[PDB]
Amino acid sequence: GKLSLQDVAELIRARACQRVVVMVGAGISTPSGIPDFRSPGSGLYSNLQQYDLPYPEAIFELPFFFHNPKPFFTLAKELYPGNYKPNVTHYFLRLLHDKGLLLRLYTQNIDGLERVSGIPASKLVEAHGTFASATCTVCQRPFPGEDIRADVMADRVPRCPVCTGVVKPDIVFFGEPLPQRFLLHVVDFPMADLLLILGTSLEVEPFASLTEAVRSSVPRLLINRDLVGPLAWHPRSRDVAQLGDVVHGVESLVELLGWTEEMRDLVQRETGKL
Amino acid sequence: GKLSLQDVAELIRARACQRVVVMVGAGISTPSGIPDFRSPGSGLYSNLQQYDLPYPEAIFELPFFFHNPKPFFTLAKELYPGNYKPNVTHYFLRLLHDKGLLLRLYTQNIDGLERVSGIPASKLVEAHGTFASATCTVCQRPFPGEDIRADVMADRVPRCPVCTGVVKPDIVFFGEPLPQRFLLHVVDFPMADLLLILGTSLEVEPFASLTEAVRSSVPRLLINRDLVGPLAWHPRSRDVAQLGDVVHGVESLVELLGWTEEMRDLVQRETGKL
Amino acid sequence: RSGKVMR
Amino acid sequence: RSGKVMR
Ligand SMILES: [Zn+2]
Ligand SMILES: [Zn+2]
Repeated sequence: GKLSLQDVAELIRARACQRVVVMVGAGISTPSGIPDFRSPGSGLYSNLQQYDLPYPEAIFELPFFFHNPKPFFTLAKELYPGNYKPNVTHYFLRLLHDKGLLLRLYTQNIDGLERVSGIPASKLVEAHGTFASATCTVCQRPFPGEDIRADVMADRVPRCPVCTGVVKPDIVFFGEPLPQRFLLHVVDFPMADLLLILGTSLEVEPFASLTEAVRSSVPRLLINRDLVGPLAWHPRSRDVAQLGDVVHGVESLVELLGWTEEMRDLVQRETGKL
Repeated sequence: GKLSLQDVAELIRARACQRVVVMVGAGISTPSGIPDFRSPGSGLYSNLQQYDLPYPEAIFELPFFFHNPKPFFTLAKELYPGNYKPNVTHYFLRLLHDKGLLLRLYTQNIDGLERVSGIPASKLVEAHGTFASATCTVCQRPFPGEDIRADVMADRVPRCPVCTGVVKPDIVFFGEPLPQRFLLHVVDFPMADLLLILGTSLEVEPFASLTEAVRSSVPRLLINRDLVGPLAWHPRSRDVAQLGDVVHGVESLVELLGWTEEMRDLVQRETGKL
Repeated sequence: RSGKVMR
Repeated sequence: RSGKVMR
């Protein structure tokens, strides 16, 4: 301490760290061109203007949703599977999995790009939910995401074929508990020997607090624009902050690991398949 | 097998059963005069007529609530603490606790009568929530139940003093996970050496499924009008069904246990304190 | 499923 | 608390 990025890379290369837990947020997906709905200059922002939302978070609040589900469904249509592709940061995580290093990847993102990059569902915790499935808000019948796709793409609010209630994608709204898969953290975090935090400001609970659940000996590597949350006001001696652009931090780590050419080959072959 | 009610009583009197888990539903509270909101002949039913609910369960459904919280708040006003008192069945459970037999009492009821009868919160799992606390539906600020009492009693929808959102009592609505305290069942049920099920038709999940979580050797005593749910289609050899009026079944068990005079003294002294 | 539902 | 909330 302080450890450097190169030290963390050597810990991995020497097989001193064998079980990596990863936490990711919106910063890993901006490079795929996913618009920040809350910032001017995207089709999504402009499409949301007509609704004059009181504030951006209302898009994931139940009282607002029931009053008018159209803004949320504007976002759903943009983020529904097939529109965006994973980028280098996702394929780095996929390569990490393929090399036997991934214990679990916890994501706050709802773009589904981790599964699209080919990481097994069993290795993933989609902590803020998924568009792969949906639930009637009235009768609780579950539906595959594909079942409401036609309505979503046509700007029709999806209705339940049994009771006519609004059918909502399984995205976690504020105030709702995270999906039960989130409870894997109880066993996963004490088992981790390295924590990687990529592209997140750690502003949402209870996801953010996971950073404290690894053992005091376990290095915590942050690759992010700045120092954030519990990492910023709860510094440990084995914390490494690689502050900067997320993709550049990943590219640096990948080169230190010795994986550059392999990563490039993987990315070329994968994107073609999409 | 089949065991009788008298056999279960002897198991308790001989201290062969020392750790009782209890599950209760609406049948234990009808004797306190709590109206079934979904049946003609009560002030509550009549007060709910003006809203012409499509069906009774809508009172605990979020889409309906947000569309019109007034029916739910009509129910809240009726059930808010201080209106109803516990009856003999609650005081039987209180006496069970006082005699060192209660591992945990799981209730589907939201009338709060278990805590009013003097059973410690630590022994209780209020699985369908409580009017003792409330949460802003928009900003998630918690409030003591007492903070919204004035509005509830005056038929005003309680609004949040910080963001003006509707403040909703912590009652579990359909589709919502049960409170995290419900997870005590994971440890409690395997630890139980007797399961008592009182006054419930076991029609709501995931509460109903708890009946299967005790060990195959553990007797399951049902005191209820009829045979219900997993007990009815998943009979075990140590199941006892005391079918009949709930209070009469309790009074019979109490007499077999040898607790009648003590129970009567307890009830007299407790109700006075209210 | 985690949710309260009628059986 | 169980709920998703901004910190
Ligand atoms: Zn439905
Ligand atoms: Zn509020």
